Amino acid sequence: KPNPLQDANLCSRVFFWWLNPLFKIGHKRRLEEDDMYSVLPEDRSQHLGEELQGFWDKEVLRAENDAQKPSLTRAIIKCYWKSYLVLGIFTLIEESAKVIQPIFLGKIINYFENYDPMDSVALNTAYAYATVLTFCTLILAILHHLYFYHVQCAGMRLRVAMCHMIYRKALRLSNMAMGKTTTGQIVNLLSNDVNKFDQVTVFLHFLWAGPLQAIAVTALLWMEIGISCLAGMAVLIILLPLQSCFGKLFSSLRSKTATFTDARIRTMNEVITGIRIIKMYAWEKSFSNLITNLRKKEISKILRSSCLRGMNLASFFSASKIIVFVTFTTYVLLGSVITASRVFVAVTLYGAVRLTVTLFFPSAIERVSEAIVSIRRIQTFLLLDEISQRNRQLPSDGKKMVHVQDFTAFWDKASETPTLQGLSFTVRPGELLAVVGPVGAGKSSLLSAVLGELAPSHGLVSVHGRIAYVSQQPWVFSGTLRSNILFGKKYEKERYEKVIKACALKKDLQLLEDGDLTVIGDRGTTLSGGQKARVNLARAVYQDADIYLLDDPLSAVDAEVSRHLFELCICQILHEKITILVTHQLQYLKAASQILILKDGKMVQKGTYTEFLKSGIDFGSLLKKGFQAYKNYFRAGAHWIVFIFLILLNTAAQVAYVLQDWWLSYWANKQSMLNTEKLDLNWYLGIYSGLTVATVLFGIARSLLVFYVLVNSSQTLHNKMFESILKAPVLFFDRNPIGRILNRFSKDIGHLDDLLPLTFLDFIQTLLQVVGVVSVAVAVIPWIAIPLVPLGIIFIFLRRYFLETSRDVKRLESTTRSPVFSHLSSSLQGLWTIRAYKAEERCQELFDAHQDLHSEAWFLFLTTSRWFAVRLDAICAMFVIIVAFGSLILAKTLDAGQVGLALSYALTLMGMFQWCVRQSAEVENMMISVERVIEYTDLEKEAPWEYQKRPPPAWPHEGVIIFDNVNFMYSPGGPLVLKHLTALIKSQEKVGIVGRTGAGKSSLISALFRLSEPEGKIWIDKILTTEIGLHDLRKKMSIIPQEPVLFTGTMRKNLDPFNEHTDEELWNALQEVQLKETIEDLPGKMDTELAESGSNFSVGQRQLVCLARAILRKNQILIIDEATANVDPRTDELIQKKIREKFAHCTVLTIAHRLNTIIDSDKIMVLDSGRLKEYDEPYVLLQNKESLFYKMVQQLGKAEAAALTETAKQVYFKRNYP
Ligand SMILES: CC(=O)Oc1ccccc1C(=O)O
Repeated sequence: KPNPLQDANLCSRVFFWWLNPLFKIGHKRRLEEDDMYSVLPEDRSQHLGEELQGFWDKEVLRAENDAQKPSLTRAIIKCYWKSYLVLGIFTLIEESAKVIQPIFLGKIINYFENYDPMDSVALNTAYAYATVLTFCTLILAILHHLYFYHVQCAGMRLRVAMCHMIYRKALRLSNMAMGKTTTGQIVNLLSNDVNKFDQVTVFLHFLWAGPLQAIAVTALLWMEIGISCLAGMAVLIILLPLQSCFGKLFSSLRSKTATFTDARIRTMNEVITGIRIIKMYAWEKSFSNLITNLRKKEISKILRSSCLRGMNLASFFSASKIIVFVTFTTYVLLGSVITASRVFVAVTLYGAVRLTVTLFFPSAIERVSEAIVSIRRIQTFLLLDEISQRNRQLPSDGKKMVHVQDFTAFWDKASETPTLQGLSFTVRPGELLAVVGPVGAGKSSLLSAVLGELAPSHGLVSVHGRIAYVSQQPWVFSGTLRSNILFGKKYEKERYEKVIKACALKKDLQLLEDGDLTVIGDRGTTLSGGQKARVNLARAVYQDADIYLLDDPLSAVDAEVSRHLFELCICQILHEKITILVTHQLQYLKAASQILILKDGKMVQKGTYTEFLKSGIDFGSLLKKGFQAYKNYFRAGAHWIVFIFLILLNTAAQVAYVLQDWWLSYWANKQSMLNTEKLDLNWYLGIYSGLTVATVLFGIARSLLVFYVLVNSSQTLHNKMFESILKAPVLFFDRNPIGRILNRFSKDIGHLDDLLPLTFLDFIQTLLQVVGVVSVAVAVIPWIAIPLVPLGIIFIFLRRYFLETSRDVKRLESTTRSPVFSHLSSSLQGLWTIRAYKAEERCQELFDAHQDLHSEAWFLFLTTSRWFAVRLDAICAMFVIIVAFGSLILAKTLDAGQVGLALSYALTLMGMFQWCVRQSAEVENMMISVERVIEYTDLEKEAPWEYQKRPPPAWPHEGVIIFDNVNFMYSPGGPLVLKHLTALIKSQEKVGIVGRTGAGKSSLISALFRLSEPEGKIWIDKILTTEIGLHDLRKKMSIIPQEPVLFTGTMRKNLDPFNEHTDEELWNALQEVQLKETIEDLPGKMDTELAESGSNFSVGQRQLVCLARAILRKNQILIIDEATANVDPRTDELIQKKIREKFAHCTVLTIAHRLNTIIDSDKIMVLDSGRLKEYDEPYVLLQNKESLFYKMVQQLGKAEAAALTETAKQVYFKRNYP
């Protein structure tokens, strides 16, 4: 894919003309991967990583020569000082523009001060300064973007080289170094830790330019305004520790918030995961209270953090006002007059140095601090202990064989028990060696030593021949599946086919929809254990090496294909190869001509299968061991009258912001139109400070009120969201995954709470300063409006033209990054499989590809943004040229102050308009969080919780149930699960239920609880389910789910989350379940805060807690849905005892797979495809032995079946005829 940057001239490189052909492709349609350009030859992953590795190897060699800790920063700085110093050269010619440009504004406004129509030479020099002003604005606005691309490109090159190294080392890490760390500690080295090199370079030249820019700003400020500058510079300095104090206090508040926020999100994951449970038990009032209090405590901290961010972002807005008010509060109280040229040179210089000192210098320090942290962490990673490179193959004498002698080594040196103990064996060509030994003998470290992956501690190994390693764990990575099959080797179609069809993969390749060349899903998500096992086996067959170390490869396959390959392929093709094979399976011990047996690193015996059998020693014994969004968003927070007040406060903040500068302008005008006469200093500076304090107060009020209204929008949208998802029918959770909904509560509501209010107030603030600039120009030179409406339209269309591609680039920048981390993650898993093959050469190349492709995406991300920024800055430069020249062609009308105000604002337009547009896009893609949230507030609610027509307070009293033609179905328009269901349940009746789960067992329960309103008619004690409030039905019903769910918090919550009862009944219930000792032996007997879902509890204990809950409820109807499905037999029968003793007076519905559960049945509901076909007493149903009940009973065995039938008859006669 040719890269127009490769062969584009300087003009079409500074203007990114070379990138237009891409926009004309994105405007029409969506950009896919194949449409991205290719990365320059000097940006490939290899070239960069190899240069940096050469420098870093040189530096570690030099340091070890000096015997001092080797520095990685030195390797970097040596590798990237040539490029990143010429970058600094343009940094100088750019910040010197930023600093000199004001000194040209000064000489424009100075011609305006002494304007004389006749002196056309002064006019021409004013045009000269305007032209050089445009020159500065253009080397700042047009040429800044090639420079900024190149700075971000230095950062990209550093990141890519560092990723290449990190990957190479990760490949060469030794188990001693690897097992210490975790694959995550590495993948985060690439994900979040090397991504610190994309940004360090961005401002890494403000380390010496922020200081140097500030010194030159201060020096010019001296030469203009005497000491007066020091006051503004003092406030500007304070913004450094002041912004740092904001940062520290807001980080404290953010972490204190995060505690509450993650408590809320954990409670949310629990309520969503077990939402079915909560609805059934009718507790969502409790969890509603719990999360209402959690969110009130979190919103207190969010509102405090937002108030502080409001006072911060109002201090960035008012910053220049306080900085130029302390500056001319000092400059006028010292006998010096105010002049528009000096004022607006000073305001422009303060804008420059304020951006520099509070946003570019603090950013530079922060990011180089994180970059040094990252460099040191990668340093430690790259100094970790490596494997000893394959003991250099002595040019073989044709001897394909391996001998290990008395090898003893450790997982870790500290262990007194070595992995192996003086083990010696030699394998020569053609020998079929089956390795046998109990688990834990050191299989991993065993073959690691055989591979040479385990450094010697005792013994010695001679290795001559190629090796293919299959680990017990199969391994398959992210990439072309043919990359796995060839494992990076050259393609042989015929032998490829033989390898593929040898494992009978025709079946598996039919299991693949995309055939045998499928691009494997991310990190192998498309394969199971057996599938990856077969992939590994095929890879092994492919290489045809001289050695075959297999660690129980057949554990994932059945005997059929394993025997096929073993006798036809392994014992015929691979037996000629030196096979060292582990095997748990007896079926292939038959085929081991040579067997070698070990026990816990001890040499049991070596010999043939025949000898091992003849010795009398058993194998088993040795082995066995859009615009509705914005409207509905601003409405959810405040009453539209408060939005009118918000608009008025925004406008007044901005009007006072612009009017302090207009007051300096009027001040210059009324000092010029004078003289001896002094200005009314008290009056003029009083109004000046009035406007300044009005601007600061309105900035703070605007920020605080915008944050308050939008955080209140988040709080009200969250309340509606949660009150709608508690009342959202179970269907809305079946159609959606637990993770999708909870994402809307963590990520989306974090945007609405934390970032979207801030991003949106920053957008409004920068937009209103943009409009202040535009309107000052349009109000001093009204004719400017005529150029605007082209620019506006152009801008608008440009912004339409751009955002089409730069949303398909920002999507390619992100959809191609994940492979970079995925290849690392996968290679880390099968690093032993890799290094068994000399393959650090090729897998390095696949990672080089992945990194190159993501660097193509990042190259387009870097360059489309610079294209758009070049054109936005050309818009702003046209603005500056028409306010700079358009003013001088109008100098008869305008006086000094007017031009000062207008142009000083135009110069600020530069960059501030770009931030306006960035923030507009940020809002417009963060308002998808708002749209994706308001999607939930408006959501179909299930029946009301409380109707006005209520049953008697203690209803039901008899526990009678009436089913009449009740049909149920997961969702309207879907398949039915209950079919013409009709049945009576008398008071205190015991009715078992048999059927398939979801074929009518659970659906009938859901209909009973009205999870989804069913067809037909359900009465209880002459009262219908559907016409009564959902709680008034569910609360008075008690149920035990298939899986009993515990909720984090106190045992009292799990027992009585309303605290409507006393501790006496709680302990009665806990004694009934005989967990009384289990809890009283805990520090918090009634306040025992359990682990996550009681993760320190057994399934039986959680089931017993649910039993205690049901006992406490004392409802007249009990429901059990396969509660006896995942319980131990002993506590199972104990629970049966408790249920049959306590709930005797209540009607009981039992849904069980164990038939002991139903011997007490008064009736049994047999469901065939959801139809209640047999409805009688159990033994009566057994009398018709053609009954399905009889079939299922016999399916457990005729002995137990006959015993159960006799017991059923006995209980039948015992009840009916005592
Ligand atoms: C006013 C302005 O936009 O200054 C900036 C320039 C570049 C990036 C960010 C900012 C900012 O406002 O924080």
